[PDB]
Amino acid sequence: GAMGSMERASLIQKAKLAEQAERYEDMAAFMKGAVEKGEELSNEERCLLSVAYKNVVGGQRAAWRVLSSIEQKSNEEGSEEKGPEVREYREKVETELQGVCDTVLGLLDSHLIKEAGDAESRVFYLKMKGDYYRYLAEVATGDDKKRIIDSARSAYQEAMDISKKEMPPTNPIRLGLALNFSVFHYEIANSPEEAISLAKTTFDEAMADLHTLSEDSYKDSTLIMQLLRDNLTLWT
Amino acid sequence: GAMGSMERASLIQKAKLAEQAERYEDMAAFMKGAVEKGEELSNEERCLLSVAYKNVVGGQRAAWRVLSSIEQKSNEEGSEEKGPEVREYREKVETELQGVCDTVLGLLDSHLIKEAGDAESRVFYLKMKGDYYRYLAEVATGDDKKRIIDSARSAYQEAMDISKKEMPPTNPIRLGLALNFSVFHYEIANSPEEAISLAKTTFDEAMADLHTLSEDSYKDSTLIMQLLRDNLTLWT
Amino acid sequence: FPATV
Amino acid sequence: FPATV
Ligand SMILES: *SCCNC(=O)C(C)(C)Oc1ccc(Cl)cc1
Ligand SMILES: *SCCNC(=O)C(C)(C)Oc1ccc(Cl)cc1
Ligand SMILES: CC(C)Oc1ccc(Cl)c2cc(C(=N)N)sc12
Ligand SMILES: CC(C)Oc1ccc(Cl)c2cc(C(=N)N)sc12
Ligand SMILES: [Mg+2]
Ligand SMILES: [Mg+2]
Ligand SMILES: [Mg+2]
Ligand SMILES: [Mg+2]
Ligand SMILES: [Mg+2]
Ligand SMILES: [Mg+2]
Repeated sequence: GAMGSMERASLIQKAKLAEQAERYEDMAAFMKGAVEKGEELSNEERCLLSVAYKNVVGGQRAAWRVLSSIEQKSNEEGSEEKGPEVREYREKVETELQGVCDTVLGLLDSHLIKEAGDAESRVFYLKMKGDYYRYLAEVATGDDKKRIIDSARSAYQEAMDISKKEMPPTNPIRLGLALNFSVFHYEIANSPEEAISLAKTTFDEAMADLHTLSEDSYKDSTLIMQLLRDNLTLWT
Repeated sequence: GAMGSMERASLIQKAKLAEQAERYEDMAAFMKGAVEKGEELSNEERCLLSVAYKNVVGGQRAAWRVLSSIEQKSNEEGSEEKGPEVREYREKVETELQGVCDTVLGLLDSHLIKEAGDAESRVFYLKMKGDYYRYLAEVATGDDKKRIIDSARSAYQEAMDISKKEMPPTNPIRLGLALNFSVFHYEIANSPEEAISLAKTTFDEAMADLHTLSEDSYKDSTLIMQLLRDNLTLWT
Repeated sequence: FPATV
Repeated sequence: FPATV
């Protein structure tokens, strides 16, 4: 581990600086180093880990989609053969993306999830596990595609089960989990009805719990509720 | 060279794909590999090389500025000591930036400039040499700072001398060189009057030559002329 | 693309 | 920051 010689607190501090500088690859490397110290993460540190890798893999996904579109257009009838290069470069980006997903899943398995006992930590990490298997599923085509999809589903389902027992319906982690599992249903599992039902029920149950919240909690929860509504509008 | 086994044409093709995917680090790596084939570059290939490295180093410069600002605020009176981490991380980004600049200057010196005989190639490469020494000058503080600044000045001056003899006043390379040398004067050499004079004279001489141009050339030239005017407005 | 967090 | 190309 190239961060092995850096203090945990210094890694966290530099992750925050890297975020301010929009240096998300550095931020992810610092947070990987922090996780590898072996101590549990705080709520804020979980956010730093998630933001870093979400931005890294999000950029990879966007690039993969551009390249995969070009590759598709080059395979249609009437397109001029341009050689192996588009496929090769799409594969290069894909392999890098898969490497990042493997890294995140590795941190979750060794050993974040097994030490996470509170709902706010355990649901967060299980949601992340679902997310990174979902990103692997977006690019998968081989013998293990169904197993990858099922690994995402299983992680999301365990997170959902805990969140419904242990968190109020407005908790932002519970809401974000439902948002993302709904997207999984729609985009990965070919289950648009489940996606829509989950988004609607999540939204409605959150609405009915807003009255219990402070102004600041209300702002946090309604922000994610609007994302649920946005997706419902896209899908209906 | 990690690109040594890839065909030149494949590297150029992948640089174009990387640009479409906004993967500028990859684009720069592909173009470095193409340059290292040893053949001269075409006009379009020079644009690909420049765009790739301009985007890579531009992101590094933006991050360095964020970090250097934080470092400055942490050294003012009344600021709480937070340890070596801000300086360390600013230095990390700075060293990476310097590495990219060294790489570009290395490609120019080995051997792009010495084989560039036409004004459109030679002025372009000398402008790039000025630009990458200017980026080194932005972060320099040591014994060699004056020599770095003078290396930028010398490259820009040679490019200017050729451009004035060999290119019309509306040529976009001539205009872009003048734009950037003017910025060098203002930001690096502490010569705001020279910066303003150069931008104004460049703009006026281009204006007087627009009548010779086609509609498409007119669009290209007036685009850069507006950048000169924008800088003049900032500075006056 | 749909929203995720 | 000023414009450069
Ligand atoms: S934990 C990252 C900081 N939080 C956020 O960026 C927003 C999107 C505002 O809130 C959430 C992020 C992630 C989850 Cl699981 C829930 C809310
Ligand atoms: S060569 C890169 C493609 N050209 C451009 O992006 C713009 C900025 C439109 O034109 C110029 C770039 C660089 C120079 Cl030196 C001159 C024009
Ligand atoms: C986007 C906000 C409202 O979501 C958060 C909630 C709570 C914490 Cl502690 C935190 C730390 C964060 C970061 N460095 N990006 S974001 C964030
Ligand atoms: C921004 C435009 C107007 O400037 C150019 C002029 C000429 C060529 Cl050949 C070229 C190739 C380019 C690229 N792949 N970015 S840009 C560019
Ligand atoms: Mg430590
Ligand atoms: Mg593959
Ligand atoms: Mg259910
Ligand atoms: Mg070749
Ligand atoms: Mg230094
Ligand atoms: Mg002069």
